Amino acid sequence: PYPWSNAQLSWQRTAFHFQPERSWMSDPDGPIFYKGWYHFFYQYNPDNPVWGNNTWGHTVSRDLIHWLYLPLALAADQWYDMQGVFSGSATCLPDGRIMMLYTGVTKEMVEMLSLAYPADLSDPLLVEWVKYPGNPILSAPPGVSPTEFRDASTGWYVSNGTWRIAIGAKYNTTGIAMVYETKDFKSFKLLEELLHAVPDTGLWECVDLYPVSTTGEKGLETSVNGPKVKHVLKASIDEQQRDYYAIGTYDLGTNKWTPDNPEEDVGIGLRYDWGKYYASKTFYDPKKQRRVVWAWTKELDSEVADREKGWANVQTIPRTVLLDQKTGTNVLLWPVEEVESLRLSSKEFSKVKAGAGSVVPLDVGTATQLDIIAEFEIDKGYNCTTSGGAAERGVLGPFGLLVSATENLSEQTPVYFYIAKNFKTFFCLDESRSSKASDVSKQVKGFTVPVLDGEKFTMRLLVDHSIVESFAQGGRSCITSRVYPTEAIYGAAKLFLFNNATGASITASLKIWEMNSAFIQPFH
Ligand SMILES: *[C@@H]1O[C@H](CO)[C@@H](O[C@@H]2O[C@H](CO)[C@@H](O[C@@H]3O[C@H](CO)[C@@H](O)[C@H](O)[C@@H]3O)[C@H](O)[C@H]2NC(C)=O)[C@H](O[C@@H]2O[C@@H](C)[C@@H](O)[C@@H](O)[C@@H]2O)[C@H]1NC(C)=O
Ligand SMILES: *[C@@H]1O[C@H](CO)[C@@H](O[C@@H]2O[C@H](CO)[C@@H](O[C@@H]3O[C@H](CO)[C@@H](O)[C@H](O)[C@@H]3O)[C@H](O)[C@H]2NC(C)=O)[C@H](O)[C@H]1NC(C)=O
Ligand SMILES: *[C@@H]1O[C@H](CO)[C@@H](O[C@@H]2O[C@H](CO)[C@@H](O)[C@H](O)[C@H]2NC(C)=O)[C@H](O[C@@H]2O[C@@H](C)[C@@H](O)[C@@H](O)[C@@H]2O)[C@H]1NC(C)=O
Ligand SMILES: *[C@@H]1O[C@H](CO)[C@@H](O)[C@H](O[C@@H]2O[C@@H](C)[C@@H](O)[C@@H](O)[C@@H]2O)[C@H]1NC(C)=O
Repeated sequence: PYPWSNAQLSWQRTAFHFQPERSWMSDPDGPIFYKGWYHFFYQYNPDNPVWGNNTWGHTVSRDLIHWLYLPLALAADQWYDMQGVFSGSATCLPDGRIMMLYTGVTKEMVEMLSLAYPADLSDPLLVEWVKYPGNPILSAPPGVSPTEFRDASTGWYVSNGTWRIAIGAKYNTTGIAMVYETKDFKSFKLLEELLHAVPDTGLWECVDLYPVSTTGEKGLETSVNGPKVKHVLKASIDEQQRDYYAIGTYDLGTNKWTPDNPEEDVGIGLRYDWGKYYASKTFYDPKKQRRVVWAWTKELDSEVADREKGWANVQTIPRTVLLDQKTGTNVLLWPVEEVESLRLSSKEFSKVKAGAGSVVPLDVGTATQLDIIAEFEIDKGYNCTTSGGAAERGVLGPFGLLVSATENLSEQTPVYFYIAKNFKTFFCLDESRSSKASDVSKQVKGFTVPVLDGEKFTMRLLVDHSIVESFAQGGRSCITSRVYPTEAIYGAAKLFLFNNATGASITASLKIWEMNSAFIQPFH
């Protein structure tokens, strides 16, 4: 174990990502927009920076960036939720009501669905929450374990007052999504037809089903269906602690979701993010007509270090979700536009040359709170995970940026493109030399990314102390990770352009913004 100093640990706290004042935070819960405020709830341990004693924290903002702490929303305080309050989804009804479904756990570890709602709908801040006196409302059916019956989705409307929700589970090694019908969100009936199932995935947690447009650049309200509408089906794959999605079609008549590509079905195809990114939940934003995705990123250091610093885990910056209309076969994820309100000043680097085996310093001053947009051109089998990262030199890769780096590269975090031979483009993030400390993650993360005719290779990086978020080709591929440098901290952190290819030189242009604090604080 590394002997972390107070100064090394203090630096790890983020400037502009959501995290509570102290302690453990994890899964997103019941995100909504209501009466001028974006609302976010989250799993929270009041006692220690480890998983447990599960309650719901609550925060609000005008803009998805400038968060304000509110009082705890739900506590573990009844027999049916004494071992924790978990994974909630809100359904907002036409009459103005907000119905919050959650999973409560008993002393025996038995999981059951329960209902909560606001004490006062006239309160824009929704400070106080009440539990339905008829709780608990739903226990596991005969085919599903009562200790693994969790995570109701946001509802979608059918007809004649009937709504549907999804609950993920498994049968043996096959992941499944069950559907229940309700008219009041107090009593539920299980449908005979599953929404969908995929063999050899294991348990599906946190199932999400939502419409996306094939024509516009707006998100769609959750109950929208029709001819120019496709549906994303998403599941958190428990055995992998990773989130997978697929694009398909949902039929209200049959209650079946069918994949456009069975080879890329839920759990065996595309991910929202190829890094550390879990329990994602979307909601519809009526203010700017967007669909927004929340997800948490666990610490990648030791539990010993977490207990010493007194906190664990952060949320990514929320992202929009749209269908990629250029390909038709993936989604695009991109940080919400309000993140740009943090941009202080910019510096531009135009047509910088990097020959084979070169490293080029980029003088930006402090390099710990940044938004970076870069484009690369090559002047006139492989797998990120099993590769040697930036050290594995090929004819047409690797090339990209070094973030969280020292002057002499004693520590560095490469984010790069690698073109392999029909050519494939890989986009990867290399943790192998991110820190001199031995008890942190040292993996290479990534995947292929589609690069279309005439397109430059493009990446955007958000750098914020111990979290880095990366985006290729406008969000066709994303990679999120955590870094814990021992030396590349405060003024000692630097930024570089690099090209470790053997048979290509590159030309790059960059624009880099220093980023302000989000000033996350208590509501007054
Ligand atoms: C690129 O290389 C990586 C590393 O080898 C591949 O990921 C690995 O895939 C294995 C399956 O081929 C996984 O094995 C499983 O291990 C767990 C226990 O850890 C078992 O419970 C389970 O039954 C499997 O045996 C392995 O976990 C996984 N390693 C990592 C670090 O993720 C990768 O394969 C691709 O990703 C994985 C996650 C699966 O989705 C595969 O279907 C998929 O091919 C390689 N990529 C490619 C394109 O081949
Ligand atoms: C560009 O590619 C070269 C060639 O692979 C990289 O240099 C190589 O860097 C690796 C990793 O630092 C060296 O491997 C060794 O790893 C062990 C740990 O297992 C360590 O104890 C050694 O001290 C050493 O670091 C390797 O020797 C070195 N190879 C050569 C020929 O110099 C280079 O780092 C890459 N550039 C960038 C910016 O990443
Ligand atoms: C999960 O795996 C179990 C073990 O293979 C399945 O039970 C087996 O089902 C066979 C018929 O498909 C039957 O010959 C075996 O005797 C039986 N084995 C045991 C130990 O029960 C199970 O299949 C479900 O449960 C059985 C009893 C039948 O009702 C099937 O129709 C069910 O599918 C597997 N579960 C699923 C959902 O596939
Ligand atoms: C949840 O709260 C309870 C009661 O307040 C605490 O006892 C738990 O603390 C942990 O468990 C006890 C028995 C002891 O081992 C202590 O060292 C632990 O911190 C607390 N649990 C968690 C996971 O924070």
